[PDB]
Amino acid sequence: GLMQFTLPVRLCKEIELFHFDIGPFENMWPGIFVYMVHRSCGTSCFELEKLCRFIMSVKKNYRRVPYHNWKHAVTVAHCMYAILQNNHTLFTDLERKGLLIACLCHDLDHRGFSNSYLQKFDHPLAALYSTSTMEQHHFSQTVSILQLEGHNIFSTLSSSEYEQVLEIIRKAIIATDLALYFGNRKQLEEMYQTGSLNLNNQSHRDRVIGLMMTACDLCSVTKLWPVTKLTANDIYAEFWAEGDEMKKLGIQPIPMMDRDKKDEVPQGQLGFYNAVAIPCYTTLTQILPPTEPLLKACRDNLSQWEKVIRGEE
Ligand SMILES: Cc1nc(N2CCCC2)c2ccc(OCC3CC3)cc2n1
Ligand SMILES: [Mg+2]
Ligand SMILES: [Zn+2]
Repeated sequence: GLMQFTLPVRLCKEIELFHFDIGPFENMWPGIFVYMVHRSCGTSCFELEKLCRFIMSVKKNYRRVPYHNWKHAVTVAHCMYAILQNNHTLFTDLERKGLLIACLCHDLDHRGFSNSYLQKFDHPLAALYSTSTMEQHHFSQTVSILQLEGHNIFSTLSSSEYEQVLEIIRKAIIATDLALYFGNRKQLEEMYQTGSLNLNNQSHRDRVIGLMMTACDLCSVTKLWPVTKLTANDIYAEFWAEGDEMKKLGIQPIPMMDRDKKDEVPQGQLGFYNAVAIPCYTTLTQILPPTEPLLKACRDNLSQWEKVIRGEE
């Protein structure tokens, strides 16, 4: 009960900042996550024996893909940690517990292919889950791991508290389906602007947690430019593999997934920042003012991509 995780001084300080990068030492990432749970939630939130066994089974069920890997899991959980730490009093005990776990689990057993590619391939998961295919799978893998012997990190919750947290995790993980983000943010925009947004309305909280999940999932675009630029390589490595697999099914992929159209990446990033990222962190900053550093970092990166296009890099 008296066993705190501590970090070296540089990490202890920078882990509190939105733009923190967890580093290239995989063996420190479990301790980084436990450190964040303990400070976000408490040293009592979970039995350490069970949490450690949970973390290591989750790690094992992430695959060795360029981007949708164990590093992404921990990175997305860190962005959620920064949001929660900058909005201390807005979230319940159950929500702080649920959301760090949802983030760690949100891409379990990802193969590096989109929902689209699964549907065109006619993958069995596309027959089992007609929409949000991978996300329903990620939630399924999360429940599977929670049910392994010694892995039920929620055992100490009441029956109804257990149902509530599993329901937060399910909605949180389904919300990472970017196809759902557009309508979710549009509705949050209207509610915020007509003044009807009400954090005591469960349907509204659900929508705000949804947008936090998009914000954390896209957080590559809110890092310092060298981290953003090097992560873009990993992202495009999966996109180009998917485009290659489209060409194998005899389907010309969209240009974003065609490795013969790498020249178009900088302009593809502009569209993405303007159509997705900036609108996302803008609405997030309206609802949760202390998350403004994410919007500022995102605009800084938009400006860096504008500079790549102007051939200034
Ligand atoms: C061009 C670009 N870049 C992406 N990543 C860069 C950093 C975060 C995600 C994307 C991540 C998901 C994605 O799904 C497709 C969205 C456009 C309708 C598209 C993306 N398109
Ligand atoms: Mg995902
Ligand atoms: Zn993700």
